[PDB]
Amino acid sequence: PAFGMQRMHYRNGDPQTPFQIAEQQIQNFQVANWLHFVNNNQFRQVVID
Amino acid sequence: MDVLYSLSKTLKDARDKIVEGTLYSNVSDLIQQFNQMIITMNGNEFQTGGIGNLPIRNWNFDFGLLGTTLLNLDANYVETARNTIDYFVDFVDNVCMDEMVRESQRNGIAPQSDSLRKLSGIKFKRINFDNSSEYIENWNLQNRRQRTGFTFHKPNIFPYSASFTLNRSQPAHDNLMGTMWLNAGSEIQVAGFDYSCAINAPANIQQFEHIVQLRRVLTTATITLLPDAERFSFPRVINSADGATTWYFNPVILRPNNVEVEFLLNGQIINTYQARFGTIIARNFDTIRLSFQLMRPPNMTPAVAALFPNAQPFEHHATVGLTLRIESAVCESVLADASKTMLANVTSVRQEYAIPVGPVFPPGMNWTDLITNYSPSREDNLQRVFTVASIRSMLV
Amino acid sequence: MDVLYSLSKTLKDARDKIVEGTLYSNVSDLIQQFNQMIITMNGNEFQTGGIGNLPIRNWNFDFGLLGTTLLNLDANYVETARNTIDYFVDFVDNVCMDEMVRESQRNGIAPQSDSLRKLSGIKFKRINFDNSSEYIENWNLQNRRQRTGFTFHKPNIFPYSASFTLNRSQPAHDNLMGTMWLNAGSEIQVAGFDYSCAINAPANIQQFEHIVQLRRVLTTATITLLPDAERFSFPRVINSADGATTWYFNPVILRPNNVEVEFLLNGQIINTYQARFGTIIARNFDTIRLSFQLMRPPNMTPAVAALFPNAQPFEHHATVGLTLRIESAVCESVLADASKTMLANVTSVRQEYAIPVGPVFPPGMNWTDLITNYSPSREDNLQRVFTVASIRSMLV
Amino acid sequence: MDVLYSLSKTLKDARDKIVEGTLYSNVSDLIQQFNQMIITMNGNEFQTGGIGNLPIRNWNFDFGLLGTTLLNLDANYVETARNTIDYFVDFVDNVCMDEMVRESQRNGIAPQSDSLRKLSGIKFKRINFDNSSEYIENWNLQNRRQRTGFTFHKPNIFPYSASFTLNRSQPAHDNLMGTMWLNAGSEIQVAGFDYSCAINAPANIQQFEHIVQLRRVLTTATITLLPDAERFSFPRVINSADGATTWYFNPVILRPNNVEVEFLLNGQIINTYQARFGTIIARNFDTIRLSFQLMRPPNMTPAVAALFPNAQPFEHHATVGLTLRIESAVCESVLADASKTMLANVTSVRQEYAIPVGPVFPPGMNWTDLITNYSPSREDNLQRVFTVASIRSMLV
Ligand SMILES: [Cl-]
Ligand SMILES: [Zn+2]
Ligand SMILES: [Zn+2]
Ligand SMILES: [Zn+2]
Ligand SMILES: [Zn+2]
Repeated sequence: PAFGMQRMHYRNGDPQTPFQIAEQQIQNFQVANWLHFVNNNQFRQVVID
Repeated sequence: MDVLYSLSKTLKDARDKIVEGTLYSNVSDLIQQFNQMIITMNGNEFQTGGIGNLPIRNWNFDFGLLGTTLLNLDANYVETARNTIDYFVDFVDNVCMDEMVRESQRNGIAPQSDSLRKLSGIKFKRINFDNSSEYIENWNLQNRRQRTGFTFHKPNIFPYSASFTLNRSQPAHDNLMGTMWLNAGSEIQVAGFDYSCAINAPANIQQFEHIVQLRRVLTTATITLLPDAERFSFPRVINSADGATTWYFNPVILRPNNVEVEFLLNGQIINTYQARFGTIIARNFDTIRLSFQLMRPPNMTPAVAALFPNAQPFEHHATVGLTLRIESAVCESVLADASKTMLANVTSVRQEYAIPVGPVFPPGMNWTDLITNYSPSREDNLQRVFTVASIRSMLV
Repeated sequence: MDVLYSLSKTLKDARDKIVEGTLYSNVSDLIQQFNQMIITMNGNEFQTGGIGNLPIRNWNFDFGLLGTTLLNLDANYVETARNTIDYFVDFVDNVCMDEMVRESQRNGIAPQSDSLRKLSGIKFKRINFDNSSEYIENWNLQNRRQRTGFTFHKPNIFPYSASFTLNRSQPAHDNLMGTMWLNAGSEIQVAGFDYSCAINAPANIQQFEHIVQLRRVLTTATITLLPDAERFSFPRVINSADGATTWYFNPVILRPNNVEVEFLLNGQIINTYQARFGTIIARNFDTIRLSFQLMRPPNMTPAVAALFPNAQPFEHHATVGLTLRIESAVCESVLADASKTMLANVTSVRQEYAIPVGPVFPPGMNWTDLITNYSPSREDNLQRVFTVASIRSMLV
Repeated sequence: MDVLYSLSKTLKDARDKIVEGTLYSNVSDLIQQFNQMIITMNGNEFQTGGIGNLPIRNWNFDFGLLGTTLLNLDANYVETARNTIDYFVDFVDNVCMDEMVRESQRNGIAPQSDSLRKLSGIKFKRINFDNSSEYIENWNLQNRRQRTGFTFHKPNIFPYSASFTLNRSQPAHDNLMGTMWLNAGSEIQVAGFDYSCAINAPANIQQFEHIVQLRRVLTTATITLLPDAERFSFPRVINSADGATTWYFNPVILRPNNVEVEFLLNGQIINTYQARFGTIIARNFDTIRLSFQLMRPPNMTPAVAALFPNAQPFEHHATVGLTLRIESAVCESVLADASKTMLANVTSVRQEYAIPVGPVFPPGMNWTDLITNYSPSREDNLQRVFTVASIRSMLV
């Protein structure tokens, strides 16, 4: 709604999350970049001690 | 080989694709492949050996994964990736060099360097991905005993040989009948000379035949056949077969008569071209038979009739020629050609580090000696080193 | 054609990428494309062959999809994919061989084999994906009425022709002025000879011209022009124009004078090179005009002055020459060249299965006859079979 | 350059992959890259210049994004994409043409046309993605001062030169000792001629030397070395060095003796070949030193003894020749070659639009003049225009 985009018609069971589709669809750089960060924010598995 | 090739391919993809500003979706799959390579290589120690003058080098892999956080790659990302890629390219180039300078008589297709032997372990199979190069494709097909194919522009299939045969000769070398030929690379130039111009030939016809056996079967071959042999059409002073004296050749070029080019496989006739010149196709052959004739002109103008007397002395020696250039062909075995740089790369690496002569290749990587004695062991070792040279040339 | 190429490209990608150990993310899109191919081909019967000695072969497609989930490809996955790929590759090879052996005067661009005509149906359009090769890309660009371009290293643009013209001659053939030329492939050697050495020519200059009309326009052409013609610079007993007698040629080579190479399009001068030798660029032309003059040396040394008397007999004949080699060019139409094997592949397939001579091509696909009469119907059929041969080469 | 190349690569991918019926998953990444390009280019005005006869053109970008919802591409999608692609490809071709016809003395590597300078701005850096072509790969490596590699089949490294040197000469030009040479594109044909056949030479041997200084270093070079020079083996009438008179050459060919080929880098010997003919490898060199000897044959048959008297007059002049042909090589600098079309394309564009001579290149883009004085500024400008021409040939 902020960018005037048609409401996302999201299917239950989609391989992609809504944020991944939106990242592919959002032309604003700051929003798309935050979306990409969320889509790829993961724990790093590290052996410590 | 497939693993080493996959490493080099991943590094080349990373060099070409991890660039400032690029969408992460352009590189996502590449980043996953690269991180898989990092995971597989981490914790493994490699040594690239000290044969010849190649320095002994040790390789340790303790790299962090490439990030996945940016929507567009920035300069910091490119620099971190560049550092990791530079180390990996150094390693792959050193492994390729260490493999190229080694050879084996027993199993020359198998890896010879210790690092390529370690990379053949199952643990590294995760690295393996798209094998789209012609040489790696042929390597995999050969491993499965499938019909391999190497396409060559001007294949260097003929060992260098500039020789002559005298079917008629005498110690003064003034009534000579025979042939002289240059076989070099992809070219054959043959010339039949009769000093008496077939004055006493059974029908005023002097037959010449040249048989060239190819060390490997060639297929789908484009061949230019031209009447004259410009190399054997000027005055020459030629050593005698024993080198004791020198004889004189004063060619005059006549049109070859009844030109018959046969391309033979297993002694059976596959392709026949009679009186055809220009581009011809030999689909599958391993021997070339060129049969031509010096036919005495039934009619001569006074100058022509003066060139060729009825008896000795003979000053103008009637020569017919043939030129045969293999422009393109396909061979199941690796060969040097006019376009690819595999042989030059292997030779350059062997000379740069003064690799001692081994039990497989001639003692300069000299191609005439190699192709003359193209044994199965030599073919195996050459396919290995040429595949490794192509893998190296992907990065270096 | 696009569908057959898509089948072949899918199979080639599957061969190169569906390999043991590789990440599934390396092949996901490829797996989807392969599955789409399977879905589209399922339930369809195809027949190939039945012409010449090409055997009749029936093809039925009932294959399952690849739905297995994995992080990395294992041996089971590869073996299943390999079975499907082998069947599909055999089918595509047979369809390509079936199309390569066929021709039609009308609509020679259109598919000729029944399998390819069936594959042109709308239901198979789903198979279509990346069309990146030069030949298929040109095919699509042409279908769009867009300007296409085939790049050729040494285009086989000149039909073989070793001829001569005598401008001054007599039955004795001892005072001859004229030209002799070899036009073969991408090479043109020409030589103007005057037996009198232009003793009585106006201004002591003899002008020679040679016009070679290319059957197709060439663009972006790199040409090497060399002053001399080594093919017409040695003594030669040449046949009479009617073949009744033979004449004698005893060249002594003078440097050509006022050399002018004109590259023409529709009779207009596009490129002109005057006294320029080495590498030149002809940007767009359908004709080559070589004009060169034999200029009698105004000042001679006694050895030179003795070779050119005032009157007959003339023993040393003054010959000027030129060599013109097209190293690389671009043609809108398909041509044989030195590096590619499409012509050789088509000829090999036609010869191996004993394809009877048809109404479009010359017997044996002889390139000289084909390019001498390179008609629009012949051009359409040739582009069809060359695109099919390039598609076949990807797999065979 | 990276941005222009990325635009061209995106357009080529779109032309090859956005096809009717194809799975959207085949193009998803490409569609993302294409849409990012559209977003970056939308709203920007470009002008392609009016230098020469090249027309001023204005480019305005306001294009819709390509859709994403389809599962298989249909006709509507393909037509929308094709319209956008055609406009973009026209723009890229015009930008490449504008850059190709421009040169600068100081920053010849830097962009010269207005459109390419505008594309160098940061706002367009997001367009940049996979840089996999050899020319753009070398461009990126050159920007980073990294070792560059251009592979050339038959590099055009030697400027055209048909010259002779005489070491023994008289005004009558009858007892001459000297050398003749043609340095063509990749060819060195040299021949030493002694008219007395080394009758009075110490030890009956005449030494000949020929040094060719390459203007750029070559590496991994494949060289065919043949023991005769067919260009200097037929009678000639040759101008004197001043052109005041002509002299006569009547060669008879003897086997070259003590044939030594030295490949040198900065004066140090890198490779040495004695009595080797056929394929040889010169791994790194900028200088070729061909030394050979005419040895008077100690034993002569009566004809050979007749050819060579003990004193003047000398009618049969003993010539010994070598031929050197670089089939493949690697250079750190862009060069013309027999296989690529970059020089031909740049020259064609400059000629078609009547680009006046600039302060960098020789008039007409003549390769001999350019390579004779291949200065660093000329190298920078030439690499720029060659990279632009390669980018252009992806689409045009
Ligand atoms: Cl060539
Ligand atoms: Zn003898
Ligand atoms: Zn006549
Ligand atoms: Zn070539
Ligand atoms: Zn002189």
